[PDB]
Parts: sequence; structure tokens; C-alpha cells
Amino acid sequence: VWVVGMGIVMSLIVLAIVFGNVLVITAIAKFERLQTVTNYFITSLACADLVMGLAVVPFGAAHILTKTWTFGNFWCEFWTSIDVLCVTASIETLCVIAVDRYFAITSPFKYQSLLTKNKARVIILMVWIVSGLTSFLPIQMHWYRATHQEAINCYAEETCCDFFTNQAYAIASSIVSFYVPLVIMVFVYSRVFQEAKRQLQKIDKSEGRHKALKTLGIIMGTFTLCWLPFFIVNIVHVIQDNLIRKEVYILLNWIGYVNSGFNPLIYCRSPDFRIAFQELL
Ligand SMILES: CN[C@@H]1CCc2c(ccc(O)c2O)[C@H]1O
Repeated sequence: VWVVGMGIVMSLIVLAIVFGNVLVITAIAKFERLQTVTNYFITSLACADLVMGLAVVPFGAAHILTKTWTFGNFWCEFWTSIDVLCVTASIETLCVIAVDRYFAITSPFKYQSLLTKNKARVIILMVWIVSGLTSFLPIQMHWYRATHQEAINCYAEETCCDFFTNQAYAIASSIVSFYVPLVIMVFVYSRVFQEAKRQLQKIDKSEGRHKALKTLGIIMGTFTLCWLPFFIVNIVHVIQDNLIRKEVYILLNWIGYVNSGFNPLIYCRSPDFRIAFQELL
């Protein structure tokens, strides 16, 4: 009776993920006003989320719901590669938009000539290139396989799909995909909050005839509680401890998919963008 029960949630998530990006892509495509410099980064994030939801979520849900994998193992390598690539692309896009906000707040005069529409495209292309390289190159060249005789049959056989990684690769991947964006975002947001507090104090100096924290409170919090634990797990099993189980690993990886799906809708709200949605509907 649980098979039908778990199917409903997966189907709802799959239906919602694509609709949460088609609307934004279509609205930003055919509206002149919504076009801006940060709009390119927003579209990059939305397209990455759409690709993730259209590619990895349905097949992964089919694998989880079914007893055993259906087709051959030839496509599995870049299935996993696309998964890791989209995750890295989303994380790095959030890091770069945070850096953009930091540059916007601190130096107003330089921002006019520092960033240009022509120069902005280079950053997105470079980050896509580096994420795609660090995703495809290790996965496809079979540099991530392990030597332990356990599950080597699963790697050899074309009927089961389990994720097994070497000690070295996991740590480097976690460091290059999670920790650096986290520290950069934390530092830049601390600086932004300090600037906002200073401005509020200056305004209060001449008055009499912190709400903004809430605006920050979500934008980082939903990132932490939804992505901090998994990578913390993604290292410990490399250590000699056998504490975690496969089901827990699968569930913590799964939660990240829902987090990535829900991120862009919460991230981008504006009266102009709201009326942009309104006109299309
Ligand atoms: C099988 N799922 C994978 C397993 C490990 C992993 C993921 C995503 C980004 C990474 O940097 C990873 O090391 C997960 O999506």
C-alpha cells in the first residue's frame, strides 16, 4: 500500500518543478522591463533548476520506486554526471549572485562602469565551463571507482545503480562545491548587514519629527538547513566509521532536490515581476 503512497509525492514534486521554471523563463523571455543585468544570472539559475527537474528527478524517482534498474549502465555515468553538474552550477550561481550584491552595495560609483552586459556573460560561461569540467571529467573517465571488492559486481553488472566513491575524490568535490561558496556568502552577507545597520543608525540620528534582517534571515537560512547536513554526511562515510545507512544517505540527497526546486520561487519576488506573472495569466 506504500507504493501508491510514495508515488503521489514524487509525481507532485515532478509536476511542480517544471512549472516553477517554465513560468519564470517565459515571463522573462517576452517582457522588456524585466530584462536587467541580474536577470541573466536569474535565468541561468532557473535554467539549471529546470534541467535538473526534467532530467534527474524523474529517473531517480523511478529507480527508487521500482525494485531494480531497468536499462543498461551506459547512460548511468552521465546521469550521475549531470546530477553533480547541475548541483555545482546552482551552488556557484548563488555564490556569484551574492558577490554581485556585495559589489552593488559597497561601491556605488564604480558599479556603473565596473559591470557591463557584455562583460557579465563571461562569468556565467566560465562557471558553467568549470562546473561541467569537474563533473564530466571524473565521472566518465572512471576515475571515481573504488577498489574494494564490495559492490564491484554492481559496477560491473548492468542491472543495479549504486553510488560508491573513493576517499580522495569525495573530499575534494565537497570542498570545491560547498565550502567556498558558503564562506564567501557568509562573509559578504555579514558585510552587507553591517552596512545596513550603519545606514539605519545614521537615519535615526536625525529623526523623531531591524526588519531587514528578515529579508536576510530566509535567504541564507533555507540554504543552510537544506544543504549543510548532506555534505557533512558526504565525508563521514569516507572515514572508517560505518554509522550511516544507505536509506539515510538517499533521503538526505533527496531533500536537496526539493530544496533546489523551491529555491528560485522564494528567491525572486518583485512587484514588477509579480505584474509580469499577472500579464501572462
Ligand atoms: C548519487 N548522487 C550524488 C552523490 C554525491 C554528490 C552529489 C552531488 C554533488 C557532489 O559533489 C557529490 O559528491 C549527489 O547528487
